Amino acid sequence: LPQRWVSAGGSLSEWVVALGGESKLVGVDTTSQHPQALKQLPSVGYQRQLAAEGVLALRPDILIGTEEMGPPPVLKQLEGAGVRVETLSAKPDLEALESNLKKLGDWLGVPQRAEAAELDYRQRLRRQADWIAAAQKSQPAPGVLLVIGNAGGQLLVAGRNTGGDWVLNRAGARNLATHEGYKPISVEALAALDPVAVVIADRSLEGDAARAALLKQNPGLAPTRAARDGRLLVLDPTLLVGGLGPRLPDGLAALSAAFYPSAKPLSTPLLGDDSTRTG
Amino acid sequence: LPQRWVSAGGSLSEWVVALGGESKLVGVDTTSQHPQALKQLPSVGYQRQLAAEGVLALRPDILIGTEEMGPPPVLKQLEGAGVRVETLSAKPDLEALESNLKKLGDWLGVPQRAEAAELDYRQRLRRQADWIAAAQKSQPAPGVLLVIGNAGGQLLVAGRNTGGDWVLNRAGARNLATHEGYKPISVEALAALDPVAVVIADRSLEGDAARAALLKQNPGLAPTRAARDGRLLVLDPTLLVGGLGPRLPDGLAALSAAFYPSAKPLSTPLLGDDSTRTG
Amino acid sequence: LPQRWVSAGGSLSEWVVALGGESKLVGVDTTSQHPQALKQLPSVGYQRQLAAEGVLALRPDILIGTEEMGPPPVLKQLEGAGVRVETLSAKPDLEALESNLKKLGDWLGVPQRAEAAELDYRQRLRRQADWIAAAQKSQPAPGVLLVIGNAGGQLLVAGRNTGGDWVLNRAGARNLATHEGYKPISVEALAALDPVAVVIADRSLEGDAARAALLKQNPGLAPTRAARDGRLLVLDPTLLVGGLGPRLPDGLAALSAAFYPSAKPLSTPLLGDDSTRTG
Amino acid sequence: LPQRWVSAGGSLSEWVVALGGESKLVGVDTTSQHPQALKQLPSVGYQRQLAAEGVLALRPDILIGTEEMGPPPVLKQLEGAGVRVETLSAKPDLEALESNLKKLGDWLGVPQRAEAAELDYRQRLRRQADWIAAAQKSQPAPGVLLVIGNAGGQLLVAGRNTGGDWVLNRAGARNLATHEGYKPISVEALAALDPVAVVIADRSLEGDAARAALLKQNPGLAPTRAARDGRLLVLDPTLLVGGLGPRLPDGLAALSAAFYPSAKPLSTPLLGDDSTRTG
Amino acid sequence: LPQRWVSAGGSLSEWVVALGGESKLVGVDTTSQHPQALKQLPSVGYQRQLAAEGVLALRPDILIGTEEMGPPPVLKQLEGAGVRVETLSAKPDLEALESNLKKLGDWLGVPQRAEAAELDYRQRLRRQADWIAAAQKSQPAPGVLLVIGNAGGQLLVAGRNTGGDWVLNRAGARNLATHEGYKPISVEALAALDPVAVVIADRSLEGDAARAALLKQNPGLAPTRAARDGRLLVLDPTLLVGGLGPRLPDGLAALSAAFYPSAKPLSTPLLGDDSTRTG
Amino acid sequence: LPQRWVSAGGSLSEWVVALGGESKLVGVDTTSQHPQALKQLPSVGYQRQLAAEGVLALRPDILIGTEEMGPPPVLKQLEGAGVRVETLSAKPDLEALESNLKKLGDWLGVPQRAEAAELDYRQRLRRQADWIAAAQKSQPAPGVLLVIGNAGGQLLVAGRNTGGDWVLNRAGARNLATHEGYKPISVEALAALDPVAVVIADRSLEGDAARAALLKQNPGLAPTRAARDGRLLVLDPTLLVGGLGPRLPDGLAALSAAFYPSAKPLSTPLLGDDSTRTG
Ligand code: HEM
Ligand code: HEM
Ligand code: HEM
Ligand code: HEM
Ligand code: HEM
Ligand code: HEM
Repeated sequence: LPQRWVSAGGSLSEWVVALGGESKLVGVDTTSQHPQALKQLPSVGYQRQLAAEGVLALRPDILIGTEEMGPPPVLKQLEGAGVRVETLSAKPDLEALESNLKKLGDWLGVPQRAEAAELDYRQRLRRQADWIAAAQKSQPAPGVLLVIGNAGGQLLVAGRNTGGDWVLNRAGARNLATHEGYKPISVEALAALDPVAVVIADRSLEGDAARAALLKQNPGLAPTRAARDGRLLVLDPTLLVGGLGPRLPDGLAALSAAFYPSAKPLSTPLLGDDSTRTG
Repeated sequence: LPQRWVSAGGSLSEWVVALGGESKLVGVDTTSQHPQALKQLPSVGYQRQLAAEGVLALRPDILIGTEEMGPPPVLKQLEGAGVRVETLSAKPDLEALESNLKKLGDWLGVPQRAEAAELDYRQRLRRQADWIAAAQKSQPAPGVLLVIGNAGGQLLVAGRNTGGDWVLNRAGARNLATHEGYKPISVEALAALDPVAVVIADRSLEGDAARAALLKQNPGLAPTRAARDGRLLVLDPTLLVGGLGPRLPDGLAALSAAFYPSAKPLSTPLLGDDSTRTG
Repeated sequence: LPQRWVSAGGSLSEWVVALGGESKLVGVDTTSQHPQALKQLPSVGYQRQLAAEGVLALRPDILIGTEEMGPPPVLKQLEGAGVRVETLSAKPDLEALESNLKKLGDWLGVPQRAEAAELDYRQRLRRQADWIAAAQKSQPAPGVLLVIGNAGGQLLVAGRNTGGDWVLNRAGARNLATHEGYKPISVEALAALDPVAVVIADRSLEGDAARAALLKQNPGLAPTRAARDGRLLVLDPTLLVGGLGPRLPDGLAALSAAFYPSAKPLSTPLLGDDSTRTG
Repeated sequence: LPQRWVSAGGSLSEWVVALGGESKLVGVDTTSQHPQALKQLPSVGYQRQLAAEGVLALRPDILIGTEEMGPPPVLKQLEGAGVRVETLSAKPDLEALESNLKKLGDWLGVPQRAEAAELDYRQRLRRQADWIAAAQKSQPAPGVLLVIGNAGGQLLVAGRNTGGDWVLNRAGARNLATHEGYKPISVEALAALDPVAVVIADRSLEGDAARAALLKQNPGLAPTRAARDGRLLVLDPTLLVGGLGPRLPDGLAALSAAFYPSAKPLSTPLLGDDSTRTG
Repeated sequence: LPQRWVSAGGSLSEWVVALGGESKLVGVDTTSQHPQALKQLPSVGYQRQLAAEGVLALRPDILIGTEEMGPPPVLKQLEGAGVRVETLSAKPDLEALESNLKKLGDWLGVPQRAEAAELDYRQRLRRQADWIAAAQKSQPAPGVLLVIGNAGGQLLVAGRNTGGDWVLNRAGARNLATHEGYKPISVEALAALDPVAVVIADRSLEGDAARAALLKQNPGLAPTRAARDGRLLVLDPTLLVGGLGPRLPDGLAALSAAFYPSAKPLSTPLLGDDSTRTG
Repeated sequence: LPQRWVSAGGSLSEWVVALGGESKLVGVDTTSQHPQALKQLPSVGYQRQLAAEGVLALRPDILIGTEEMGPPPVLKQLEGAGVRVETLSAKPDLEALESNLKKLGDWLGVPQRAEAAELDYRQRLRRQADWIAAAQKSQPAPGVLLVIGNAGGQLLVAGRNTGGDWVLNRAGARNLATHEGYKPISVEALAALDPVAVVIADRSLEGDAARAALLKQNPGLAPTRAARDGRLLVLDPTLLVGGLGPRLPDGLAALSAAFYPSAKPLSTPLLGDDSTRTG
C-alpha cells in the first residue's frame, strides 16, 4: 500500500484525510485548503498546472487527481519517472463519489471506513432532501444562478452537469442556466434572468469584498432581485474543486437555509451572507 | 465653572476631551464616539433629535452643541428648565474652530491649553499644505466627490461650504460638486462627473460593506474611474459632525496619501481603502 | 402583502427575521441588534422617539411596533402620510406572543411557520420548567432582583408584570420586588432585600464595566450576598425590549444554570458572569 | 458545612465548581485554571509548595488537596492554626474518583449531584470504550508514550499507575513505558521505543512552541514514527494534576480520534495537533 | 563570565534582557513576565518563595535577585550547593538602579551598554520632569493613592520609600499616604483622604475586573473623587517588583498624562483607564 | 505609458505600489503578497511557472519580471501575442536596484519619485551601517547561516551573491557559507559550521511551526549554538523574491537587533523570534 501521497484537487485531499490518511499525505496542490493543516504541507502548485520537479522532489508513491489535473505532458513525464498516477472522477454525481471512495479506501487499507463514509454521506443527503420537501410546502423552489469569479471578473456560470448545478439542486434551488458546463455569459442575459439569489464562488475574494468586486465589474446585477434583497451569497470556492467533497453536506444546509428563510434551518464559514440592499 | 457637561456633536466632544475635560462629561449624543470611552457614557440620543427628559436626568450644568443641535422646541424647554445651553459653530473654517476653542477653553478653565490646541492644529495644517505643494510637482490635483450615505442610499453630495468640501480641499483634491451645502444628486450626473476617487461617509456601513451597498443602490458609479481604479474610499462619518474636529489632521494625511499615491505619505482606521477593480 | 417593513422594538424585528422576513425589512430602530445584520440597515432612531422623516424616507408599506413605540404625535402624522402602522403587544406573556406571531405570520404570508414558531417556543419553555422542577429537589428557588441601568445609574427595578419579572420567574428565581412595573428604588431598600443574585441589564455598559459602574453608583450593593458570591449577572438588555423574543429560551437556560449551579445546565454572550468576590 | 474553601490541585477545583461550589471557593493553587474564572481568584501558590501565610489570609473554613499537596510542615502548621485540612485521593482510578466525589458532595451539601456526576462520568467512559472497540476492528491499538515536560526539558515519562497511563489506556493506546510512576528516561531509549505518537504535557509551552522545544532538547525523537507522521500531540498539562478531572472525557475523545484517524470521531483546545513532517 | 542565569524579580530580568543577556537566562521567577518570551522559560516559582530543587535543576552559574528574594534558608542551601547567589538592590532610587546596572553590565560583559542604559534612563526622567513642570503651570499636582491588591482585597497602600511612591512622585502626583512602606489601612481613612485618582496594582485582576473587585471589597472608595470622575487607574503590577525597571519611563508617561489631562501627553497596556462614573 | 500591468516577483510589485502605481496593477504572481491588497488581485500563478492564458485574460499592456520569471517558452508565446514583456534585474546589489527603479519610474511617469526612492533607500542603508559600526565596538560580527526551506525540508543554503547573503551582510553578520548561489548542503556540514544564529525563510511555514519542522527534518541543527540560545530566526520569504525590495530596510533593522542584542535597536512581523532553548 502506498505510504507517500501527493494529492491534486481539494475534495480528493479532504477525503484522504477524512478516511484517516492524513499522515500519508506529503504534498498537495493549492486548492487543497481543508483541513487547515494541509496548507502547511509542501505545495505542488495548482492542480491544472502541476510542477513536475515539485512532485518528484517529494518521492511520492502515488499521485492522485481528477480529469482536471494536468497538464497532460507533465503527467506523462511523471509516469515515465516511475510515479504511480491515479485518476479519480470529478463528475458531479454520487456514482462517481462512491467509486472514488471505493478506490481511496482500498489504496488506504480501510475499505470498511470508505463504505461507512459513503453511507453517512447519502444519509446526510436523504435528510437534506426531506427537509427541502417539507420547506417547499410553504414556499416554491427559487430560481438561482451560481457563478465562478476571479476577483469579481471573468465570470463563469454553472450550467448543467457541473458541481455548481449539483449544489444548487441539492440545496433546493432551480438552476436558471440552461447551458452545459461552465460558460461565460453576458451580464445583460444574467440580469434578464432576474435570480432570486446569486451564489458567488470567487477564487481571490471573500465576503463583502467579493460582493463589491462583483458589482463593480457587473453593474447590471444590481437590478436583480438577488442584489435588491441582499442575496448575493458568497460560497467557499474549494467546495467545487476535485469532485464531491465531505463538506458539501454542511454547505447544502447553509444554502438551503438561505433559499428557504421561512424554515427552521438544519443543524450545522463556507457561506457568507449579504447585509446590503437596493430597494 | 460648569462641572457636569452634556455634549451634542462628535467633534465638540472630542475637543472637550482633548482639552482635558473628559471627567466633566456626564452624557453625550450618539455621534460622539471618540474617544472610545465616550460610548460608555449615558446617551442623550441623536444631536438633531435630543431627548429632553434624557438630558435633565443627568442634572447638567451646561449643554453644548452647534447649529445642527435640536429640535428647537426641545432646546427651548431645556433652557426654561434652568439648563445652560451654549451654541458653538459647526461652520467649516478655522475662524469658527478658533472661536469654539476659545469658549471651551474658558468654560473649562484652561485658556492656555486651548490656545496651544489652536496652535498645534494650524501647524498641522500648514505642514499638510506644504506636503501637498511638493506632491503637486509630479501630479495635478485630482477631481473628487465626497458623498454621505445611509447604508449606501439616500446619497448627499458635499458641495461648497461643507465640512466635506473643506476636507477634500485640505487634502489636495478638487471638489467636483459646484452646488452649495449637502444635496441629493442623480447618479447619472455623478457618473458623468467621472471622479478619479469617491469618498464615502456612511452612517451605517463601513469598509467593503459600504462599497457594496453603494454600488448596489447606485450602479452608475461602477463606470467611474474611481470604481475602476479601486478608489472608493470609506471615511469615518463622525469626522464630519459638530464642526472641525481634532482628528481631521490625521484624516487629511490618509486622504492626501490616497490622492497622491506617488508621494511618500505623511506620518500618521478612519479611512478604508478599496481593493477591488473593474477594468 | 407588505413588501417593505420598518420595525421598532428589538424582539419584533427578531421575530420577522425568524419567520423568514429579513429581506422585507428596510429599516429598524436602535434596539434591533439581532441578528447582527440588522445593525447595517438604515436606522429610524430609538423606538420611543421615532424620526418621522426617517421612516418616510424608506417608503415603508408597513410600520410595526408595540405600545412603547412613539411618541404619539409622530405616529399620527405617519398614519396621516399613508403609512400603515400596526401595533403589536409588548406584554410579558405567551398569550401576547401567540397573538403577535399570528399577525406577523399573516402579514408575512407564512401562517404555518408562525404556528411552528409558537409550538417550538412553548416546547422550549416546558423543557425549561421541567429542568427547574428537578433542580429544585436539591436547592430552593433563590430570591433575585433584576435591574435596568444606564451606565450603572438611573436604576429601574423590574417589578411584577414586566419582561424582567417574566424572565426571573421562568428561569426559576423568586422576584424579590413586590411593586408593579419598572420603578426606581433606593439602594438602601435594595441592599436590605439582600438578593442571592442580581441581574443587570445596562443600556450602555457590558461585563465588568457594567459591574464596576453599578457598584460605583450604588455602593450599598457591595454588601449583598449577590456581590459577595460573585453573582452580579449581566444580561443583554435587548432581551427585554419589544415583548417576548426568540432568544429568551437560550437566555433562560443561561440564567437558570447560574441560579442552580449544582445542576447540570441545559444545552445552549447574552449573560456575562461575575468573577470578583468580597467575603 | 464549610463556606470558604481554598483548593489545591486542578482537578479537585474543577469538581467543586462542577458540583456547584464555585461561590464557596475563595482561593486556589496555580494548577487550578479551569474554569477560566478560577484564575482571577486569590492565589495560594503551587500545590506542592503552598504558602502558609497565603491560605491563612483568606480565613478558610477548609483546605482540600491530594497527596501531592505540601510541603508537610506547612500543612501541619496550618492544621495547628485551626484550619480544617482534608486530603482527597490523586490516584488514577474510578474508585478514587468515586470516593472524592462522595466527600465533596457531602461537604458541599449536594450528595445527589455528586452521585449524578459519578454516573455521567462512567457513562462517558463506557461510551468511549465502545467507540474504541469498534475502531479496533479496522486498526490495532497504537504504541504510545506520554511525557511531562518543562519548556521541553526535564522529561518525565508516564509509566504504569499514573494519570498519564490511565489517559493513554482509556483513549485506546498501549503505553510503551513499562516502569512505575513518572521517571526520567534517556532519549536514546525513548527513540528506540519508536512510538507511533507521542503525547506532550508541557508546564510552560503549548502548540508548536512545545514541539520545537521538545525537539531542540531531545533531537533523538525526530527519527520516531511520531515525529515523522506529525503526531507529537500537545496535551493540556492541568488534565493530569489533582486526580481524575471532569474534562478528561472530552480529552479522551480528542486523543482517541488522533489515535484512530480512520474512525469517525466522538462528539466534542486541550489537544494541539501536529502539522509538520520529516519523511 | 556566567553563562547560565536564573533571575528572580521582574525588573531585574527585564534589565538582563535589555542589556542583551536574554540568551543567558535559563530560568525566571513568576514575576518575570516581560518580555513576553520570558514566560516560556522554565519557572523557579515566586521570588519570595523560591524552589531550591527548581533552580538546581537548571544548573545555574548565577542566581540574581533583590532583598525580597527568599526565603533565607533556601538561598543558603543554594549557596551551599555551589550556586553563585548575587543580591542586587530593590530600593526605589536611581543610586540603586545605577548600582544594579553597573553589576549586571560587568557580569554580562557589556559595561558600556550598561552605562548607556543608565544614561538613556536619566534622560527619559529629565524629560518627564520638564513636561511636568510645564503642565503644572495650568494645573496643580493632584493628591493620589497607589494601592496593591489581591483580587481587590488585602489592600496595601504605598507609603514613603516604596516603588509605588517613587512612581507617583515621578509622574507628577502627591502621595497622600504619610506612612513608611507598604501597609494596610482601613477604607474609612482611605476614603477620608479623598484622592483625585487612585492607582491600583492588582496581582490577579486587570482592567474593569480589577475595578469591580476593588469596589466590591472596599465600597467606601465609591464616594471618592477618584471613583466619581472615573479615575481608578489600573497599573501593571510587575512594574513594581524587583527595583526600578526599564519600562517605568513609558509607565510614567501614561500616568502623568492621566494626572494632567489638560496637557498634550508625552510620546509613548501597562495602564488601564476608567470609563465609569458616579456623579 | 502602460496602463494595465501584470507583475511577477514580490519585490517588483512592492516597488510599483511604492512608486504610486497600484491602480495600474491588474494582476500579480503568488509571491506578491505586499501590500496585503495585492493578494486580492487576479493571480497569474507562480513567477517561475506563469500561466500564459492567465496573463492574456487580463489584457495587459506590460508584463514585468526578473530573470527568475518563466518558463521561457511561455514568455515567448506571450511576446508573440503582442504582450510587452520587460525583464528587470533580480541581482542582489544597489546597482541593480537603482536600474530597476530608473525603468519603473519611466514606465510609470514618475522619474522624480523613483529618484527619491533610491535616495531614501541608500540613506536607510547608510544609517544601518553606522549603527552596526557602533554596535561592533562591544561585540564582534556573528557567524550566521540563512536557509530557504519548504515546510522545513529541501533546505537551500544562501551562499555568496544571493539576496540572502546580501541581507546577512547588511544586517551585520558573517555568512558562514562559502559556496556560490543557493545550494543544498548536508545537515552534518551545517551543524559543523555551528552558527550563532540561523535565519529560516520557509515557503510554507511560519513562527514555531517553521522551527519545529526545521528540527524534525534536520535534527543535527539542535546541537548548534543557534538552537541552544533560541536563535532560529524566521524571516518572511517574500523579502527574498524579485530582487531588492522596499521592506528590506525594516527587515535589516530587526535582524541586526537580533544579531547585536546588546545594542539599542533601530526604529521600526517579518521576523519571528525564538523562545525555546536546549542548554
Ligand atoms: C513565499 C515565497 C515563495 C513561494 C510562494 C514559492 C513557491 C514555489 C512553488 C509553488 C514552487 C513549485 C514546487 C517546487 O518545485 O517546490 C517553487 C519552486 C522553486 N522555488 Fe519558490 N517560492 C517562494 C520563494 C522562493 C525563494 C525565496 C527561493 C529561493 C531562492 C525559491 C526557489 C525556488 C526553487 C529553486 C524552485 C525550483 C524550481 C525552479 O527554480 O525553477 N522560491 N517555489
Ligand atoms: C439596548 C437597549 C436600549 C437602548 C439602546 C435604549 C435607549 C434609550 C434612549 C436613547 C433613551 C433616551 C435617553 C434617556 O431618557 O435616557 C431611552 C429612554 C428610556 N428607556 Fe430605553 N433603551 C434600551 C432599553 C430599555 C429597556 C430594557 C427599558 C426598560 C424597561 C427602557 C426604558 C426606558 C425608559 C423608561 C426611558 C424613559 C423615556 C420613556 O420611557 O419614554 N429602555 N432609552
Ligand atoms: C455616524 C454619524 C451619524 C449618525 C449616527 C447619524 C444618525 C442619524 C439619524 C438616526 C437620523 C434620523 C433618521 C433619518 O432621518 O435618516 C439622521 C438624520 C439626518 N442626518 Fe445624521 N447621522 C450621522 C452623520 C451625519 C452627517 C455627517 C450628515 C451629513 C451632513 C448627517 C445629516 C443628516 C440629515 C440631513 C438628516 C435629516 C434630518 C435633519 O437634518 O434634521 N448626519 N442622522
Ligand atoms: C504580578 C506580580 C506579583 C505576583 C505574581 C505575586 C504573587 C504572590 C504570591 C503567589 C504570594 C503568596 C500568597 C500570598 O501570601 O498572598 C505573594 C505574597 C506577597 N506579595 Fe506578591 N506578587 C506580585 C506582586 C507583589 C507586589 C508589587 C507587592 C507589593 C509590594 C507584593 C507583596 C507581597 C507581600 C507583602 C506578600 C506577603 C509575603 C511576603 O512578603 O513574604 N507582591 N505574592
Ligand atoms: C500546568 C501545571 C503545572 C504547573 C503550573 C506546575 C508547576 C511547578 C513548579 C512551579 C514547580 C517548581 C519548580 C521545579 O522544580 O520545576 C514544579 C515542580 C514539580 N512538578 Fe509541577 N507543575 C504542573 C504540572 C505537573 C505535572 C502534571 C506533573 C507530573 C506528574 C508535575 C510534577 C512535578 C514534579 C515531580 C516536580 C518536582 C518537585 C516535587 O514533586 O515536589 N507537575 N511544578
Ligand atoms: C480556490 C480555488 C481555486 C484556485 C486557487 C484556482 C486557481 C487558478 C489559477 C492560479 C489559474 C491560472 C490563472 C488563470 O488562468 O486564471 C486558474 C485557471 C482556471 N481555473 Fe481555477 N482555481 C480555483 C477554483 C476553480 C473553480 C471552482 C473553477 C471552476 C470550475 C476553476 C476553473 C478554472 C479555469 C476554467 C481556468 C482556466 C484554465 C484551465 O481550465 O486549464 N478554478 N485557476
